[PDB]
Amino acid sequence: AMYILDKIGLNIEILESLSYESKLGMSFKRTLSHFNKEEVLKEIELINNWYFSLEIIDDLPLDSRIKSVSSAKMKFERYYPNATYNRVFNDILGFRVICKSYDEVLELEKEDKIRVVDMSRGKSNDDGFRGIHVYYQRDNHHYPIEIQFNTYYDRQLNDWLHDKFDSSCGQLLRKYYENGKIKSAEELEEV
Amino acid sequence: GAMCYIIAKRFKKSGCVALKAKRGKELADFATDLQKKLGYDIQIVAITRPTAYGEYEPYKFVNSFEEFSIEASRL
Ligand SMILES: Nc1ncnc2c1ncn2[C@@H]1O[C@H](COP(=O)(O)CP(=O)(O)OP(=O)(O)O)[C@@H](O)[C@H]1O
Ligand SMILES: C[As](C)(=O)[O-]
Ligand SMILES: [Mg+2]
Ligand SMILES: [Mg+2]
Ligand SMILES: [Mg+2]
Repeated sequence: AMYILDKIGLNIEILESLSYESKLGMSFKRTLSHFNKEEVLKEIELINNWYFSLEIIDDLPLDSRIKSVSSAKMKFERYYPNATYNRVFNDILGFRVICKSYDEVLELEKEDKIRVVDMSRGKSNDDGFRGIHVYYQRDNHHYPIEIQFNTYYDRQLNDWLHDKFDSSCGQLLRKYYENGKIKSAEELEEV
Repeated sequence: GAMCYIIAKRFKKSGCVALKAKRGKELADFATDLQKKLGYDIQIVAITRPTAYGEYEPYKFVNSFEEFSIEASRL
């Protein structure tokens, strides 16, 4: 029934089927202080293994990425102990899609299980990046699933920002891009 | 049938090693084992399409699990 989900061949049932139930016995609403790093990494190793074995992922009409246990280890060490588990380990399975407009993405707000992170006008700490990331979470004991949305216009600078980059540095690069000063990979190497 | 790409990349070092492979038990077990051997400074990830993930450019494509293991261990 949601236009954006129909366009990317997803629905709530499919998202439910791709959700991994944690066996840690701890609510993902809790901070990292309540988790054991070794237990978390062993569980994420199993989740990564599960996603590497699911053929259905390659059949869906949208792109995806299975993040590594190494990324999870760095995230744990960076955010321990005060970050909330559901905000840290929320992208093991991450889809990526080009949206026609950000307005079609905002319809996802209707789903109680979908958290919308709208960075279409920037993040709180603006560093030039632009896009909308959403996170589906079946319940407080399942790992979230991410979907990254970008327009082609934002995707182009995001790619260049990734290739080369204070937040003010990326923020200024975005201002130059919006002013027509950065139009290619050759023009990005001069500015 | 549908294929994915298993990718190896050292964090903070541009470029990756990539192998077209079939999603399944064999690939999953290979990846889990390889990740353990390579350690935590290397990421083993699975993507649908190289053109969708510019963060891994350039892609050093290989043609076997043996070559993938060797090249990943050289990152
Ligand atoms: N300044 C920037 N320039 C380009 N892309 C950026 C960006 N900030 C964020 N992104 C994109 O948005 C994604 C989500 O960002 P964050 O969650 O804040 C960091 P991350 O995902 O932990 O980085 P990682 O890709 O090294 O894991 C990134 O993976 C990247 O693709
Ligand atoms: C059986 As094999 C070549 O994935 O290690
Ligand atoms: Mg991760
Ligand atoms: Mg991070
Ligand atoms: Mg990284």
